Amino acid sequence: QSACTLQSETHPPLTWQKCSSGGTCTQQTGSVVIDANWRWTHATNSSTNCYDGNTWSSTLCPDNETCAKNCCLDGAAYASTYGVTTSGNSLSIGFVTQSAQKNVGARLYLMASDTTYQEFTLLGNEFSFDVDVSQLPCGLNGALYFVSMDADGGVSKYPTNTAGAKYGTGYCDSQCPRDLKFINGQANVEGWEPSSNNANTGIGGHGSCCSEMDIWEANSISEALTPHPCTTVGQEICEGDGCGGTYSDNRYGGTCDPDGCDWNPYRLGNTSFYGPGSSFTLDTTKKLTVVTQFETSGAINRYYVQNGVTFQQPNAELGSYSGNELNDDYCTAEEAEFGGSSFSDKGGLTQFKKATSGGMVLVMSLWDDYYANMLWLDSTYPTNETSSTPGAVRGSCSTSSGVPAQVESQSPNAKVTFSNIKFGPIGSTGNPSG
Ligand SMILES: CC(C)NC[C@H](O)COc1cccc2ccccc12
Ligand SMILES: *[C@@H]1O[C@H](CO)[C@@H](O)[C@H](O)[C@H]1NC(C)=O
Ligand SMILES: *[C@@H]1O[C@H](CO)[C@@H](O)[C@H](O)[C@H]1NC(C)=O
Ligand SMILES: [Co+2]
Ligand SMILES: [Co+2]
Repeated sequence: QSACTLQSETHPPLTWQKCSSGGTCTQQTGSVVIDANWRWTHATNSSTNCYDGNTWSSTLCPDNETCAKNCCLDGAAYASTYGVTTSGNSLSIGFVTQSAQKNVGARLYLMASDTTYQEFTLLGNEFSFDVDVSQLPCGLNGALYFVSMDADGGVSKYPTNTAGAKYGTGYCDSQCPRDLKFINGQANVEGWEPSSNNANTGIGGHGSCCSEMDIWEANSISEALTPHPCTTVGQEICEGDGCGGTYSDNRYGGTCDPDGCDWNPYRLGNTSFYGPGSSFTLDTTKKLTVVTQFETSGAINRYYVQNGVTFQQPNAELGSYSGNELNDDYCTAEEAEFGGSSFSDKGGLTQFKKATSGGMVLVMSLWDDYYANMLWLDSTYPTNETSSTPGAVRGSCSTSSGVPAQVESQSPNAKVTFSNIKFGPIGSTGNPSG
């Protein structure tokens, strides 16, 4: 797709800290851009929609190539339309924003310039951030993660995409998303099936796959750390059901691992670590600092800080595994006790190491789940299982919670605030900010 200018595009500024092994940190100035799927896609010479509701214009978009030629992505009114605001090192994302139309959530990427994404090499480094999840109830996910996207949004590889990173193109994750309206400079109108429960989305004949590092997927009730490997490290298109993921009828038939090796303290047995109020180790009604370290072995370490008190990831005992480090032994023990073969089939942490050794783009989002009501994160999943089934209970939310239309109606003012992002060598982000 191309870019249009009927609505101006001004990326909300966001500062972060780059720290060094020497003990000091320096401020970096970047910005955030909303993903192409949330934007208004219209004709290049008029204001006629190429996509409206969950359907494509059959005349402007008869096939994927002609659609990309006749259509363009326009600018976003971040605050008034999408409920996205920034202030210094802080980013706030509202749940439901009412303007001329209703908008639900947003998916944002950190930029290096107004036309390029910021790339981070996670291996050997650590990522720290502050988060306020107090206004996030059951069914919502305030996510901070990394994906192996191209810095230009895919422009150099696919010239029919001239919109690029400036307009949030080139997204991919481990679910190999088929809901994307534009993949590889072409539309996704061919094979498009409108969502039966979402008036704004659908599923197309193409999907976009790549490695995904879920540093943070959470709400006020539950939180999870999940690395997801793929046989092909970076962005790659997939065909129909051969994609795998949430959008396909078989989630394990593709090139990526849609499950991942998840570490959820509640799911592993510590139901007293994370929750609302002083009855938990980490009080989710207050701001908390989350630090994630990627040592060169490929293992992931984690610690938290709240009110000056430091807590390492809680120890978990699963099978022959014992400890608090997310390593190969944890992931193998998880598959043995909770079930599944997806993580190991795709290569485990050894394959995932190829992703963290390369560049990855920072993604910050807020969304509800139209496929599984976020039950996989904060409730009992599958719903017919009990606590007697290993790893079934992931949180205290009811198996009846998270219905999109209901949470959108009941908690429209829900929000997540990500702040004070610090990045640098392991053991360096706890030093003074510059
Ligand atoms: C932030 C988001 C892109 N991360 C999603 C992770 O890939 C995990 O995905 C998922 C894992 C298990 C079930 C699911 C159901 C619906 C949607 C996603 C699911
Ligand atoms: C949960 O983890 C915290 C922090 O490590 C610890 O203090 C607490 O004792 C743990 N509780 C249980 C029941 O494991
Ligand atoms: C839950 O339902 C699934 C699908 O019917 C089934 O495979 C599984 O055995 C059920 N579990 C229980 C505890 O009934
Ligand atoms: Co094709
Ligand atoms: Co280690």
